[PDB]
Amino acid sequence: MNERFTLPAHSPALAALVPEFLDLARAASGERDLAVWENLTEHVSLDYRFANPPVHGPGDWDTYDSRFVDPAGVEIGTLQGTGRILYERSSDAHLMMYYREQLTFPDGTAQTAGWVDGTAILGGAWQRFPILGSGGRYGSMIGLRSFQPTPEAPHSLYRTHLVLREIPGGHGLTDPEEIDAALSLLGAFVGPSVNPATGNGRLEPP
Amino acid sequence: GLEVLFQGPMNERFTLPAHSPALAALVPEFLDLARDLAVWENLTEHVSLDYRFANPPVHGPGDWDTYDSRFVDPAGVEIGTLQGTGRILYERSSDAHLMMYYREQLTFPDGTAQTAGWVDGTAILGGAWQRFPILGSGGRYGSMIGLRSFQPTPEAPHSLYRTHLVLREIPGGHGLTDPEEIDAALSLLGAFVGPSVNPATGNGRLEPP
Ligand SMILES: [Br-]
Ligand SMILES: [Br-]
Ligand SMILES: [Br-]
Ligand SMILES: [Br-]
Repeated sequence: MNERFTLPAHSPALAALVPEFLDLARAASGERDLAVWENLTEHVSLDYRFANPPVHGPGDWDTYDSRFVDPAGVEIGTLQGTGRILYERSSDAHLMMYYREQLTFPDGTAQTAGWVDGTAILGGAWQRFPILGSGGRYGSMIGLRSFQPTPEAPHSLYRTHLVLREIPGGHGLTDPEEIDAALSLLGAFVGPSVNPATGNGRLEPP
Repeated sequence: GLEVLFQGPMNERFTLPAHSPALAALVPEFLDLARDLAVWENLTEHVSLDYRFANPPVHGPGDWDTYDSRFVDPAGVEIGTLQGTGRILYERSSDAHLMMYYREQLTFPDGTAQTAGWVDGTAILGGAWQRFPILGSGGRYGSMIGLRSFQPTPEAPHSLYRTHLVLREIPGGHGLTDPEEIDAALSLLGAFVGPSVNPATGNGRLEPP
């Protein structure tokens, strides 16, 4: 309806996520089911593949398994992830990587995706991915995964938070295209710029 | 505190940028556009494409372009112009489609606007509609958001597009000035209209396809 302004049927379901996500930022300081796992130690086992070694660059990819351990030493959950180094930004040649992760808790599942700036994370910045719950008590939830690689061991130990909270009637997304759209919508708030304007009005490979 | 929505270490577990509420404000507005309002339906978009390859003959990552467009209404009046640029960046893991990122600057007699967003190169081929969010940048359009929708014409898919432009004022405006906020806004609205940047492959391995 309206060739002029055709938005997909799922648009209201995506839009509903945005006030919930901002409300989570204010409620995540202290009704709904709220899962907060603060100050986790994330033990990562990383398997990196090089396209054209010994240089990190486009075509590199990795898989990883994470165990999430709370300060009391208890495993609260696991994660399986995969990332691909995709391109260098036209503006400053930063390596842009995309990740997809599957989280497993004792009583359910959730997933993330998002962009990482290669330069930023080597400097010790926080990385943040939006979470959509996919099963168990998490299925009706949205949230945020925040990790910082420890300066001691930046590829094996991370400091990590996981925050998820129920939204009324749930996010209602099951189709992988809607889920991906939801993860991009929320990722806009927390993710790096994919390709800033260069100034010369040209997106040249650097 | 200056960069974040709620300052202090108690908010390290859920840190959003300070501009998050302005970004959120755009979503209801964007959804409302369907139903000061500038509309241009059934424009003929005359496109002068300048297309480069990196490993001809094959279409792949490193291919890029610049294009100049003229927007001509049905009566034959030039109502504005556009300068665009695009890059083929990678092949999706799932189905190997060529993912491209574009950035465009729109010039009208009475102001300016900008777009950015993803294109599935392997879907423009099928003559599907392409949609980019618009943010006003100056003059009449400075306070507006909108949508650019174009389809290459069958008889001339390299040089003539059928094009719609909708821009509408938000009261007090969108209140984005800095490239970081502009890019995030284009990315937030782009989630509704752009292609999936890398669908889950099923085998849990974003391996190069
Ligand atoms: Br390490
Ligand atoms: Br540019
Ligand atoms: Br405190
Ligand atoms: Br995957």
